[PDB]
Amino acid sequence: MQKIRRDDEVIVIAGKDKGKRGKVLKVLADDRLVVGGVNLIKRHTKPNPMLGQQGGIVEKEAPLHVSNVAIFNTETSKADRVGFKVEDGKKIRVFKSTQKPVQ
Amino acid sequence: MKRTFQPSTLKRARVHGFRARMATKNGRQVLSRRRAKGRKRLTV
Amino acid sequence: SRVCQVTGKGPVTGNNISHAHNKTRRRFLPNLQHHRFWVESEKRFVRLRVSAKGMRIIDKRGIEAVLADLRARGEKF
Amino acid sequence: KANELREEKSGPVTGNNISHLLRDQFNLRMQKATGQLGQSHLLSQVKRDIARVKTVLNQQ
Amino acid sequence: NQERVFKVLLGPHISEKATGLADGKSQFVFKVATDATKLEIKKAVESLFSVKVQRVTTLNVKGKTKRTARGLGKRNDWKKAYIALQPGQDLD
RNA sequence: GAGUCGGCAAACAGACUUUGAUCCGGAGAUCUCUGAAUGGGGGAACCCACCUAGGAUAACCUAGGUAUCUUGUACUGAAUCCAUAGGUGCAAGAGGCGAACCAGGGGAACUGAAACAUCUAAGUACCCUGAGGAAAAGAAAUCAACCGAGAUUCCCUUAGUAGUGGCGAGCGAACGGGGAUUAGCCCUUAAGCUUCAUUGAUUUUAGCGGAACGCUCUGGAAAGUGCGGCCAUAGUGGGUGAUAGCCCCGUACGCGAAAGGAUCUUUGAAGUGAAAUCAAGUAGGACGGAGCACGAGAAACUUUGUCUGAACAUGGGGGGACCAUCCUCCAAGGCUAAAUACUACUGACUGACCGAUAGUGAACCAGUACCGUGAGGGAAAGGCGAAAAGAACCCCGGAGA
RNA sequence: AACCCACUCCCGUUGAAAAGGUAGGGGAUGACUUGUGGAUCGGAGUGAAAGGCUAAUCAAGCUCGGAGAUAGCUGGUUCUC
RNA sequence: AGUUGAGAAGCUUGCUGGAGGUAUCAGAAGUGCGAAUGCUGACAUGAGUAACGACAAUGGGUGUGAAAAACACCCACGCCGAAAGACCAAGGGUUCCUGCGCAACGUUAAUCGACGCAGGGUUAGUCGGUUCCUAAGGCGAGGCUGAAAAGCGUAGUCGA
Ligand SMILES: [Mg+2]
Ligand SMILES: [Mg+2]
Ligand SMILES: [Mg+2]
Ligand SMILES: [Mg+2]
Ligand SMILES: [Mg+2]
Ligand SMILES: [Mg+2]
Ligand SMILES: [Mg+2]
Ligand SMILES: [Mg+2]
Ligand SMILES: [Mg+2]
Ligand SMILES: [Mg+2]
Ligand SMILES: [Mg+2]
Ligand SMILES: [Mg+2]
Ligand SMILES: [Mg+2]
Ligand SMILES: [Mg+2]
Ligand SMILES: [Mg+2]
Ligand SMILES: [Mg+2]
Ligand SMILES: [Mg+2]
Ligand SMILES: [Mg+2]
Ligand SMILES: [Mg+2]
Ligand SMILES: [Mg+2]
Ligand SMILES: [Mg+2]
Ligand SMILES: [Mg+2]
Ligand SMILES: [Mg+2]
Ligand SMILES: [Mg+2]
Ligand SMILES: [Mg+2]
Ligand SMILES: [Mg+2]
Ligand SMILES: [Mg+2]
Ligand SMILES: [Mg+2]
Ligand SMILES: [Mg+2]
Ligand SMILES: [Mg+2]
Ligand SMILES: [Mg+2]
Ligand SMILES: [Mg+2]
Ligand SMILES: [Mg+2]
Ligand SMILES: [Mg+2]
Ligand SMILES: [Mg+2]
Ligand SMILES: [Mg+2]
Ligand SMILES: [Mg+2]
Ligand SMILES: [Mg+2]
Ligand SMILES: [Mg+2]
Ligand SMILES: [Mg+2]
Ligand SMILES: [Mg+2]
Ligand SMILES: [Mg+2]
Ligand SMILES: [Mg+2]
Ligand SMILES: [Mg+2]
Ligand SMILES: [Mg+2]
Ligand SMILES: [Mg+2]
Ligand SMILES: [Mg+2]
Ligand SMILES: [Mg+2]
Ligand SMILES: [Mg+2]
Ligand SMILES: [Mg+2]
Ligand SMILES: [Mg+2]
Ligand SMILES: [Mg+2]
Ligand SMILES: [Mg+2]
Repeated sequence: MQKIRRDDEVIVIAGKDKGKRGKVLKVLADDRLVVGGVNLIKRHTKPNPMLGQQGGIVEKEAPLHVSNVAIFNTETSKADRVGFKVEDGKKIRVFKSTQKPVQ
Repeated sequence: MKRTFQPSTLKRARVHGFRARMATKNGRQVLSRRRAKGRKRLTV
Repeated sequence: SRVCQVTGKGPVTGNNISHAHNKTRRRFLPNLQHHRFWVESEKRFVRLRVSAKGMRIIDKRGIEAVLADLRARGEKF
Repeated sequence: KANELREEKSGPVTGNNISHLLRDQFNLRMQKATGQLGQSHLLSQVKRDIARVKTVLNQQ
Repeated sequence: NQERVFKVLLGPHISEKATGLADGKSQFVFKVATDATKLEIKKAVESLFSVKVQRVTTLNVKGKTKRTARGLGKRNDWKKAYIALQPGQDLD
């Protein structure tokens, strides 16, 4: 249905920060993913009006494309493609290297 | 120095209006031709 | 229009050829006059414009027969 | 919901129900004109709830 | 109808000319529905505020027209009613 | 099946829910005023109403109805004794719009002829009226020469040939061959076609699963340099920070429907075809015109505006003036699928097609802005980066640029 | 005199104005001038008649089709040997 | 920039550029512009030249402001007064009023504005409409006339 939900933990392939073990926070609609901890950006933002403040340079994460991460396996400890070879009452996300269901 | 256009509204609607064009038979063909080109107005 | 109520004749068109073949258009109208016809069953005159070829058919078929199929094509007499 | 309103709620019972939330629609159009309405989700909610009870009064 | 009373009033119209109007006089400016008569808003004030009103005047407002790029823009026109009450029972 | 509140558009608020929330398909309910617009009028998006029942307080509100014509149908009844016109009440159908296609009604001129009248252009442009998803046409009073062929429609030849033509410009057949397609039924009343009741098949409006890769260099970033391996009914698709069969979506394949939509077919019903009964003001004839390739020409044949007029299968009419002999068909009543023409709209593909002065007038909020009293005319306008990371902070300046 | 009209001179002609201006002129109770609303249209209207006017266009408007009309007539026709 | 061929032209390199290119030999062409009073955008010469829109007329002060011949107030001069003043009908369509501004506009500058952004602002039994009735004129059930479109017109109902 989609290989990557919100509450998953992944690793990064082919980026500025490759091999970084991460964890998905927010999934966008143009299949771009904000991974918590990686791809840091800094924005020169004016301090806010209407009795607010922002101050200066504040970090946040910039999203990256869905083809550049994969579901991490923790039994060979490397990236693995996932699939739906097993379905009996629901399409269960199952690895293809070992045919074992993800959690 | 009378120019050729002296404006009104009661004379404009009775000659060029919708119920003037729709009454005759040539004018109902003026409506379909001007509609099918795709003009926004159809009634000047 | 110039049609008949018995035979169905409308005007046609043709030419008006001269002695050097200068073609020009005209109309062939049919002869048709008003006339009153006595019936017996309704015992009254009926008036309807017919041709001279419609006068010859009324004298042949009869008035009650030609009035019948005039009604049986759905017309006013 | 709609399964509640089918559940043995008659013509007069739901017919009195419309005149209840027309009050709640009126009071949310008076507070919006003045400066006291923060719950903007309530304003677009009773429009989608007068529509339900008008639907079930044509299907029996 | 049982309805149609909860439709003809869309709120007050407090401003500089309506604040001073409700104090020196007793006249309250509402922003009535787009097509309402002088009877069916005489009833919707006696119902929804339990006060007796003597007489009602109305007027129509045209919408102001903006002119930016990609055409013109016509704001929504709307009606307005001055509700002149009794000298007692200033409403809420 | 886990995120969501359409786009230009973008922020800050308020929020909804693990299975039915957005999202996608089937069916329904609501559906303001205009418009054939249809209760009467109007300057289109406005005004004034009646009537019936149901409620509601000197002021109303829900629910319906209320146009003309064409048919049918009960009631009513003028001069007029009867009884027709006429007038009401009800039932059924039509009206309007749409690009091309088809059949009919009406029908030009420029231009060719190195001028121009007959003739061409041309029964073409345009204008009306019809109907259909196709229409029309069709079952021999047809062609052939003493041989024979048997409905129509369409393509390729006969052939630019015989003819026609101020015998000028030009216009132009048939007979016979080759193919596409393959039904003929009735006036003693028929196939067939409609509309429902029917039993199965076929797809159609949403979907689902869907094979196989590692290390190493340079680089901002590897799909690339290297070194190997695997998949295949999937290897020249798209896109991912640069060139990817094996990263992502897809593809070859396999399965898919509560419910509607049709298409073939089931076997019934109601119809209808349908005009009654083998064809009379009909064939032929005489002036005047058209259509036949055929511009009165030895001019046959079909048509109809005016005027006339037969034989009754021992009859009739055809075989290009006309006449005798032979051959071949049954006119004046009807019904018929297929091969065929077209695309405003759909979907899948495909390109020795375009790449923002090209391709639609229009990649951009285009029939818009603007120009006209109107009909009508009608433009110019694409590109930061892989990602907004779209420049905190300081100095000059009007506290700006 | 308002008002309608246009006889003379000069200025203007890229004008303030695609027909004016400043000075002077003619009619000014009538074959008058004018406001609103209607009627007549393209080989056709209107005309105290000049071939004048019919939306700054008139010896027969404007617009869309026939139509890429016809031109023995002008103008142009692109890299090398 | 160099260099090679009779020529059309070819070849190797310095910088800019930041992702596509086409030996060789055959095909298919919307296949090569200086000129058509050619077409559509850009920029010149004229030239910092003519003009800046009636020959009713302006001169000080005080203020604001980054900056006053033109803005506000003050004092004094001028000009229309059968209009250069008031008001209805058309017609226009928010130009009216107040905060905020001055890049563009306004034939110059602008703190000013009929100019930008944000708010505000039109109260009717008697005034004008609608409602009632008609003039010219329009449409016109039935009805006559007409190849078809359609034309004319009675009852009628619109039209100040
Ligand atoms: Mg001729
Ligand atoms: Mg009022
Ligand atoms: Mg609007
Ligand atoms: Mg009507
Ligand atoms: Mg009506
Ligand atoms: Mg029709
Ligand atoms: Mg000629
Ligand atoms: Mg000629
Ligand atoms: Mg020739
Ligand atoms: Mg010639
Ligand atoms: Mg047929
Ligand atoms: Mg037939
Ligand atoms: Mg024989
Ligand atoms: Mg046969
Ligand atoms: Mg799948
Ligand atoms: Mg796959
Ligand atoms: Mg590719
Ligand atoms: Mg790149
Ligand atoms: Mg690929
Ligand atoms: Mg990889
Ligand atoms: Mg027979
Ligand atoms: Mg004959
Ligand atoms: Mg014969
Ligand atoms: Mg013969
Ligand atoms: Mg012979
Ligand atoms: Mg273009
Ligand atoms: Mg370009
Ligand atoms: Mg005057
Ligand atoms: Mg004088
Ligand atoms: Mg005098
Ligand atoms: Mg003369
Ligand atoms: Mg003129
Ligand atoms: Mg031609
Ligand atoms: Mg030409
Ligand atoms: Mg590429
Ligand atoms: Mg060229
Ligand atoms: Mg050039
Ligand atoms: Mg040359
Ligand atoms: Mg210049
Ligand atoms: Mg000079
Ligand atoms: Mg000089
Ligand atoms: Mg000078
Ligand atoms: Mg001046
Ligand atoms: Mg004076
Ligand atoms: Mg005076
Ligand atoms: Mg404005
Ligand atoms: Mg102002
Ligand atoms: Mg300026
Ligand atoms: Mg302003
Ligand atoms: Mg009246
Ligand atoms: Mg009248
Ligand atoms: Mg009539
Ligand atoms: Mg009439």
